[PDB]
Amino acid sequence: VQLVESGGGLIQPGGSLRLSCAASGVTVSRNYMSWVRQAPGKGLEWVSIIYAGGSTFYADSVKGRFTVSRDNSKNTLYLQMNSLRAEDTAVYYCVRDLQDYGMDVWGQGTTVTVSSQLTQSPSFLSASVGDRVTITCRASQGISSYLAWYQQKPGKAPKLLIYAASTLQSGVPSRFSGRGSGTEFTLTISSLQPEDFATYYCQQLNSYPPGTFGQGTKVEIK
Amino acid sequence: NLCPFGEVFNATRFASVYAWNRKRISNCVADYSVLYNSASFSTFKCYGVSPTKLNDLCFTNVYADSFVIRGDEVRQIAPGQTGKIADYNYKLPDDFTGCVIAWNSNNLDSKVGGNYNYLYRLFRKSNLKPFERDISTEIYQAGSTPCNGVEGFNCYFPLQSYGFQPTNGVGYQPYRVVVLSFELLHAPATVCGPD
Ligand SMILES: *[C@@H]1O[C@H](CO)[C@@H](O)[C@H](O)[C@H]1NC(C)=O
Repeated sequence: VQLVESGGGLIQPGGSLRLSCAASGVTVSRNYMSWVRQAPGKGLEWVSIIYAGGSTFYADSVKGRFTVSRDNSKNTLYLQMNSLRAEDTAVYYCVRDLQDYGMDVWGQGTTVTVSSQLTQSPSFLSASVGDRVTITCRASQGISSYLAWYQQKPGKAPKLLIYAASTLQSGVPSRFSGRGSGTEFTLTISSLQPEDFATYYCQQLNSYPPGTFGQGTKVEIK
Repeated sequence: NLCPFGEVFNATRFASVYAWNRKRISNCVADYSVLYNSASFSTFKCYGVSPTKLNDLCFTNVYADSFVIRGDEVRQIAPGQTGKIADYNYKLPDDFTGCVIAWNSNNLDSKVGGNYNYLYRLFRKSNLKPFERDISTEIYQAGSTPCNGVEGFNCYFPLQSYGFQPTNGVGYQPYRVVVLSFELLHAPATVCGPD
């Protein structure tokens, strides 16, 4: 199972690019498929989604300029990017979107450079191997258990840890747990390991507007 | 006799939207103004007809479709909309004649710790045609390998429960919805407004 993005590059404002996402192991035309981007040093921003039945939706920041589409015979997702702005600079990830069950499959991303609510606490955390670490995510309204958690190691795509606030994603180590219902949610790592130093994001599932992410908590050494 | 709107609007429980209920109303006097004048309904939107003219019209039959969805999804119960509800659960036609009535039902349909009885279809391959009803529960194949009735990776039960808790924000709270539609045939009219 993999998603392979391509089509990024270095361009000046006003230009156009087309991103492609070649899928294997999931069928693009049978899935919700989203584009999520991340500006350098910033958090995750949902960009667009295409439904299996054909409906498309866009973030306000890209409406009128970006178009998501697919080719079933090529099992490939596309993002046509016109009228590019400096602030569209980001790594663009292709994701398979399971809605209530989080975004479980992520590509490696393609880099686009254009050049001439959920609140997480803390924003930065220093810890040691073996520490018990907890990160909090607070919603602006009651959202029941509609929350997911992601881990993003430096240089890598995010990885789904938990969906439905407390359900451990298959294959994820048991030292990760999530709790909370309503407005306050916490991710706990029971015994922090060297590979666990990363940035963690919460996501409000089935949100309006779509794809609401917290700003991230960076867990660093010492 | 008066049309049995109370059976629809005041039912103890409503249907899940994927299995939306249709009630035929016939051979009775309908006073629509009593509905339209009610302070109970936060949505009362008619299409192809004006609410204040309904009491003057006679129909062959009237139909009431009813179900529960999230507050944020009520906007999908309208002509020309898209989203999980319009696409995969309950679809109105682009040029619709009828009325959409909705009200917040948090006091009835949420439960502390969650009411999970109300479901919606989350996974479907294509959009519904207008007024189509899909109550199938086949395991949904999201990849190239067939599921053969076994859930797992890329093999999803197609329905999902809403999580209705009383502390939900209004957009995540349950709303009860009644869609009135009207039928006119070369047949005797059986539902008229009051004399
Ligand atoms: C539902 O019940 C209330 C309270 O008894 C009543 O006032 C209202 O008319 C009923 N609705 C309908 C459509 O009959």
